Amino acid sequence: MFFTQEDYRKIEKWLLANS
Amino acid sequence: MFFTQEDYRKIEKWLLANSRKDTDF
Amino acid sequence: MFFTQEDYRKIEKWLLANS
Amino acid sequence: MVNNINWVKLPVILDRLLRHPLLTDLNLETAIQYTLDFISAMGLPNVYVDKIETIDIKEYRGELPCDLISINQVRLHKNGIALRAMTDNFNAYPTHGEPSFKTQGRVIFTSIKHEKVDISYKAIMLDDEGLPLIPDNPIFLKTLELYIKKEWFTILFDMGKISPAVLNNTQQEYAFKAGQCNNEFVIPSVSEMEAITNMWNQLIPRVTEFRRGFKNLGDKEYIRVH
Amino acid sequence: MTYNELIYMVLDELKLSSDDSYYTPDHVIFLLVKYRSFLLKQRYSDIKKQIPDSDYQSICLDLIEVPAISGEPCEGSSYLRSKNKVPTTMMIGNPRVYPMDFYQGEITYISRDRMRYVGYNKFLRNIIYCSKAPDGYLYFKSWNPQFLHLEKVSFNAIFEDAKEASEMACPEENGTICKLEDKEFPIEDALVPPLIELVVKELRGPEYSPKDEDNNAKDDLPDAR
Amino acid sequence: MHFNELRISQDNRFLIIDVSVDNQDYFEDVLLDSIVIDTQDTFVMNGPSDNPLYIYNVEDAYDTQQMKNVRLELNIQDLKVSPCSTMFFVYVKSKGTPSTDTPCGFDKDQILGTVINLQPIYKQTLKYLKEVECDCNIPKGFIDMILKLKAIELCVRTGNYPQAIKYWNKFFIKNNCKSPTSNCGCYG
Amino acid sequence: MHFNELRISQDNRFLIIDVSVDNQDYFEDVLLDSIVIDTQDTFVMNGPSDNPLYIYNVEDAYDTQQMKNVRLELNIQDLKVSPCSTMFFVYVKSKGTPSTDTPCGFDKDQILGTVINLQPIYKQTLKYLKEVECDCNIPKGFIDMILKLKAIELCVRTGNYPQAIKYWNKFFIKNNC
Amino acid sequence: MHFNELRISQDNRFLIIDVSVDNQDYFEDVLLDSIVIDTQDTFVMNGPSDNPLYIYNVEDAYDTQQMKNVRLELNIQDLKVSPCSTMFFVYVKSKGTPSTDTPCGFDKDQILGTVINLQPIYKQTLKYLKEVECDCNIPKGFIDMILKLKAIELCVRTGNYPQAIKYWNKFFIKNNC
Amino acid sequence: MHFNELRISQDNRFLIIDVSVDNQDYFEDVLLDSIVIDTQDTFVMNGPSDNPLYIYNVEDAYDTQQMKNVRLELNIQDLKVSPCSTMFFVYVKSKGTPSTDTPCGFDKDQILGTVINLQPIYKQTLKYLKEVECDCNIPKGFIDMILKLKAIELCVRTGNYPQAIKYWNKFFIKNNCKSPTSNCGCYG
Amino acid sequence: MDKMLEISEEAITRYFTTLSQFGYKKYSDVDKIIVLFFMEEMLAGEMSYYVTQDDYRNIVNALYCLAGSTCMIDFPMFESYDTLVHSNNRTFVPRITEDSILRSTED
Amino acid sequence: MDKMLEISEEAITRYFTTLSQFGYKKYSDVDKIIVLFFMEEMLAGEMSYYVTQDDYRNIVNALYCLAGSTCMIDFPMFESYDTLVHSNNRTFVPRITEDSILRSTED
Repeated sequence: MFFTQEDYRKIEKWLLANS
Repeated sequence: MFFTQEDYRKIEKWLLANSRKDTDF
Repeated sequence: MFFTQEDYRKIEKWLLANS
Repeated sequence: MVNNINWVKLPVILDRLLRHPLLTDLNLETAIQYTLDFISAMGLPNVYVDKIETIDIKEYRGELPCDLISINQVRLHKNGIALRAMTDNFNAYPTHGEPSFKTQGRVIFTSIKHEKVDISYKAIMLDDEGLPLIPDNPIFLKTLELYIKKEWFTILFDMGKISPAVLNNTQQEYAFKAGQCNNEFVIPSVSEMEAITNMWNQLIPRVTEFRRGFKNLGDKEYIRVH
Repeated sequence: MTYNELIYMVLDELKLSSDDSYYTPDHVIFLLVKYRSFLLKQRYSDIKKQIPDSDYQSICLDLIEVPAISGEPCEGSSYLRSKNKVPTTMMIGNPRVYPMDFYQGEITYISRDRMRYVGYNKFLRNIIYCSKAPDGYLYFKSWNPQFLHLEKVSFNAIFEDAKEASEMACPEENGTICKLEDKEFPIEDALVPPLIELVVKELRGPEYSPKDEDNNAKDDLPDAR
Repeated sequence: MHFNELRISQDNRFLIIDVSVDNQDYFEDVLLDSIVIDTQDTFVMNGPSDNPLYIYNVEDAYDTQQMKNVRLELNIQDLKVSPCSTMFFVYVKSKGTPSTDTPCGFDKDQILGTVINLQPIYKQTLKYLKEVECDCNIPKGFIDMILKLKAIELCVRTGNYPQAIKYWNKFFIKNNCKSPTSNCGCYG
Repeated sequence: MHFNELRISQDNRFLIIDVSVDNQDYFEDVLLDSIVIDTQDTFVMNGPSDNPLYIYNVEDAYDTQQMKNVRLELNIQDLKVSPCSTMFFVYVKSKGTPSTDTPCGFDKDQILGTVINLQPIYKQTLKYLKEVECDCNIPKGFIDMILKLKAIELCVRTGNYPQAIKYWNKFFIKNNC
Repeated sequence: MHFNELRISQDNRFLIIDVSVDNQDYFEDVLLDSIVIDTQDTFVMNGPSDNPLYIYNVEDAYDTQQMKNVRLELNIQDLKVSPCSTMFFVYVKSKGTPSTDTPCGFDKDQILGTVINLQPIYKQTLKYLKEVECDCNIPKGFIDMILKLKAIELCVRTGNYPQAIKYWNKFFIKNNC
Repeated sequence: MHFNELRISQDNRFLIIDVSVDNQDYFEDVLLDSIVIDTQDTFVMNGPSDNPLYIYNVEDAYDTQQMKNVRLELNIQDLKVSPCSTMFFVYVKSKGTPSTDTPCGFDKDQILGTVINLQPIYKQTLKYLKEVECDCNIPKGFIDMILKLKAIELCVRTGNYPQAIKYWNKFFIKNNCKSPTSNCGCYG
Repeated sequence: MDKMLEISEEAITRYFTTLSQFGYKKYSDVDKIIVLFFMEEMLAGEMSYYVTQDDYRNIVNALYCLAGSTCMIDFPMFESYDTLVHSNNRTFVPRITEDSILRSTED
Repeated sequence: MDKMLEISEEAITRYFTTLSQFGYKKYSDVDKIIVLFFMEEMLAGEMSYYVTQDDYRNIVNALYCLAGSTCMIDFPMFESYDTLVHSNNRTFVPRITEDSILRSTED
């Protein structure tokens, strides 16, 4: 894979849904 | 580059192995 | 979609870099 | 054998049999049985697949491969020394020499307690389906065709649905082609005659190629010039 | 030719035209179907000859899994069998069950007695065997559990009774033919004149025979009434 | 919204259901509306059938985390269906609106979960289990049972529910099991 | 009760046990009692055997909802058993009495969880796939391994653990990880 | 997005990549992000692999319509790969979000372009034609080469790049140019 | 005047058309008049048929470079034709006069472009793909599929459109594909 | 046990059902039945006090040779909720985007 | 993946359709099916965390040996717009008949 920056934003966003 | 709920479940399952709770210090 | 070990390593390293 | 064993699937024989209007009730199911019968009755060793497979001996006994039909050799794995037939009547039975073997079913009875033995055996070439695979030699094909025709005509003659002359002709033709097919697969090629020649002319006879896997049987015997 | 053409050839040679005839077309169908098997046996049982395609019929079967005896655990492995009873084949042609493609598949039609013992050969463990049990149904047997998924087959043979096998033909492209009379009669054209003259000889004498034609609580036949 | 525990009790009494909304912070306003239980014989392509086997409106209870998590323990005898020869379809209807900015495809108001009794299937597979030991023969019955079960599994997880019933009816409709003893037993 | 996670850690150094008591309103009085680890050598039908591999008592760790959840990370090398070729059997017991409204069958005080190391199976599958890449032929040993694994799974799911031990010892005992 | 030209230069010294973003009224917010080059050795299905041959970031070159068009001329000898016997895979990515009126299916952020050197195929065809000039007989190897090329084309157009790699390595790997 | 992008979307939804006049300095006064979409069943030798499948007059819009470049993204479901078993003929009519001194043959007021869905054809060809590997046998199916497609190609590029339909009807009219899901899917 | 009783009863009922349908059953399987209920009466009688756990292991592993040996005897089913590979239902819950000195954290 | 699921489902549906039409399918192909869905469950389960990219390459290249092996398994199709030889749509636009010191020029 080659993750884009926005994908890292997506992953952190979905992790902080359960904040 | 769309992620489904299952992909996020795999991410959570991988990350849980690395993190531990307050009690575990 | 499928993740390999290296993908998880990148994701966790990048999570820790910004926390 | 002069020619090469190119494999073809079993219904190649049903292509040819069904040309005869009197053989149109034949099937793959019947062709399988009569083909295996023909293969055994001829006993040609070029029709089988040569395989080598190691097994363990627990105590004078070892498990045999599934597809084994006949054994070329058995030898010890560590030494390479071949085994002979076991003539002993009380092999592993104690009371109060060289190694040998004996095989009956799925079990090989050796004279050794705990060793690995290498077995060079012959099997049947199978198809993508678990079915026999026949040579495409038109002599072999014609002889197998005539075998099946002879058996079918023998049944129909036992009923009285074929003339005795027709069966007599079929038996004559099958007999001639059977002899011819026997000679086709057995007569050596040029390379096999060089091996036989190098086996035949020895000023100093070689009489211990069983110990090896008959490796040096066709090796030429060189005498130094003095 | 159809059942209609043969039936009316027989009726017209006998001249049984009026609706008030003792011998109806049903007698003709019965006699034709029996004399067909009679002739087919006389021609093709002495010594083996080529059977034409005209003598054959394809009946069309739906298979169901059934227990060997009952639902018990130790009663043996189960069979497939046709839902409906199957006609008896004559032993003269090339009986064949096939999976909706005559040019494909290997399903073997064998005898009842042979099928008690089949499949023991390790290379014959994947062959599906067929035979008509005395129950009247076509039973299937194999050592390969895959055969129990089979749902439909066609059975092409020289069936012993043409009417039974004509009632069970597969659907045609246009559709099913409800009337048996509109279906095709299973016999070669070379054997049609023999069949017709045998049936006409069968019914010629009885056509002109007397009847017990008075209603007098008496048998009137000895008097040729 | 997701399933926590979806099973038939191994004593062949209870169809156990335990559904709970996802714990993410967009799923507050979404609640549970009703639970509709449907069988293979009364299945419809879209949504629950108009003649279901059992309906359970969640809102007919305490009126918030109690709504977000629900559990049913239906006795199968009351439903008048065979625990083993039946395949249940559990539809869960949501009540509310997920707050915006959620990724699309997560805001599915409805989910479906299929339930079968694997104990008769395991009984049938244990018959051919020992074929695995023997060499020189294909374990044909073992392979056949494995493929039969895996077929229903994949046809369920792909959403191909109609072919799932065709396979269920062909293979496992004639499944037998010991019916639950209505008089409960003493044990622990 | 139930298992949250039950696996050998990915580094092949810990045997992770994470147990919880079920959340129904009629299991408030039910707690956790002990964890007993058995291997394929000491396993017996009727409960944990005598001389088990590792006995754990939950009272010792804590000083009441804490006792409804327990997690362990047992260093396998301290247990003196091979993480590659061992089948751990994890029993758990409940020091409690459920309510009188418990539905029939749910009052089961003991549970069991079988554990194997999946790494050697993964490596074996990789070897067989690498062999498949050559001349695109499936080895018969690969299908044999797959179906033997399915046999052991069926033995575990149906509760027939001894025949699973026979299959494991006979077929999967020699493992490299 | 799309490719304007994607070829190896006629002198067998540069690998030319010329990328542009599509001109529809609903892609104004979509730009270009990066160019990643992979070979038949490092190629993987799920996107560019790790340790790629050559990573390029577009922000570095420019100091907004400039970022909607990018052209490169990569000296292949600097990439340390053979221009004759290499199959470059060129991925491109878009650092943008298209409008909400985008028709279904057109919002594909990544593209891929396979590159081979056509010179060795041309020379091989010339050799086979020269052999055809003698006694006007078509070699079977020539038809084999044509149909193998058609197989690789079908594998590329249907997205089955690994079997294309197998065919390329097995059939066209030894090339002189 | 020429075609920039002529294709059917691989999701089997959109017949994509993108036509633009040549950029030479004699083609100013020439504009786009209309776009007529025609199928194999309603084809006529000269010009579009009198019963086309879809008509689009360009001048019914903003009234100059917007006229010189046009793009259509027609949904095939609306046209009520199969995306895969259909061959489209796109006629583009010009409106204006090219200024004199242009070489003759460039002042063609009309162009035609044929469109087919190659995905089913590739599905059919992948079946015989593996015959290329095996030696000692001619890859007869692979060769047959290659020639079948190349026939439509050459018959199109030569202007032999009628024989192109004869080959299309003979070979590829029975092509099957997954119809587009009307409810759009979540992805990106 | 309470289960050896069930297995033996099922085995002999199948035995006599077979002898009712057919008039024959392999004596190589009657031998298995004889061993089975001899063990059942051995373990449910006055001789069960001589059994250690090693003896129990050996007896059980010898009895499961009879499991799929014939159609009378089946593999017993016990009430089990395990498997070789278990499901992980643990949830990830970080604290205000925090991490420890080396790794992440949760509640 | 979401695609190994589709390939496996298609493969087994073709398997049981064949077993419905005929009563037989080659076990050399049942072997391919067994490998296929064993890989599918392997990669969609708890054992997908052991997979590197080298392992992914090897797994994919081993699975494509099964692609055209039988009628159940087909070559998958992915959404692709590439080819071995690409089209060049660049346009030539010189500036007032000018050239550089050695070559031509455009806008």
